[PDB]
Amino acid sequence: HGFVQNIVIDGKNYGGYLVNQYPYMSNPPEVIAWSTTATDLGFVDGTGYQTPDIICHRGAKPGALTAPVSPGGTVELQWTPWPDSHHGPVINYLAPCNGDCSTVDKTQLEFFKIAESGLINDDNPPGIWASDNLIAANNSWTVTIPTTIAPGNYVLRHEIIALHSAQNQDGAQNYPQCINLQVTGGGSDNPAGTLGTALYHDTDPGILINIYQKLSSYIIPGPPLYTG
Ligand SMILES: [Cu+2]
Ligand SMILES: [Cu+2]
Ligand SMILES: [Cu+2]
Repeated sequence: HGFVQNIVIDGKNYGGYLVNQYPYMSNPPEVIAWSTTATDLGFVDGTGYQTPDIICHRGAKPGALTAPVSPGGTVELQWTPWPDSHHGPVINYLAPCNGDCSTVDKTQLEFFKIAESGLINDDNPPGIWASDNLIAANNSWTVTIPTTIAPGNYVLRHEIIALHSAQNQDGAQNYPQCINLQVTGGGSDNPAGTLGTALYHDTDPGILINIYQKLSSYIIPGPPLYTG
C-alpha cells in the first residue's frame, strides 16, 4: 500500500495527487497527477485488469496540469514508504495524448513500455526486486524520457506490481500512478501502443507466480519494451 506524493522534474517539485487528503475535499487543487478513488492506498488486482481501473488506478481522471520535461530528461517519482514485503517489478509506460492530456479519454490511451525492472537477485528467495531498489532509493524511482520518441503531451503510467500474494489467481497487486508530461525534443518514433486493458492478464507468468521458491528467471509483465 502506497502512492506517489511528489514528482521532481528539472529543479522543482510538482505535488502529486494526495489520495489521503484530496478526496476528502469538495474543492481539491489542480495537479499534474491524475485523481483516483484509491483512498485505501490499495491496488487493482487481476479481477480489474479488463476494467478501466487498471489504466490509471480506480476511478481515475486526468490531472488538470502538464509538466514539461527537458529532452532525455529525468522524472523522479517519490512514493510513500514502500513495504519491503511488497516485492515486485516497477514498470513505466507512455501514451500520447494527441492534444491536452487534461481532456483525454483514458480508455483510448495506447501505452508503450519505456522502462521495466523486475527480479534483480534471487540469492535469498523471495529475492531482491525493483521494488527493493525503489526502497533503497528512499522510496523514489527515476524514469528517463527517451530522446527518440515524438515530442508532445503524454501520460506517464508508473507502476509497482506487488507479488507477495501472487501465488493465487488475482493475487498480484497493481499500483499504477499517472501523471501528465510535455515531452520535448527532436525524436520521431511513434511506438506501437497497447490499450490499458490489454496490458495484463491474470494468468501471465510474471503475474500468477510463487516468488517464495527459487526463480530461474522472471518475465516482467506487459507488452514488449520500446528500445529506441
Ligand atoms: Cu499493500
Ligand atoms: Cu524481501
Ligand atoms: Cu526510430
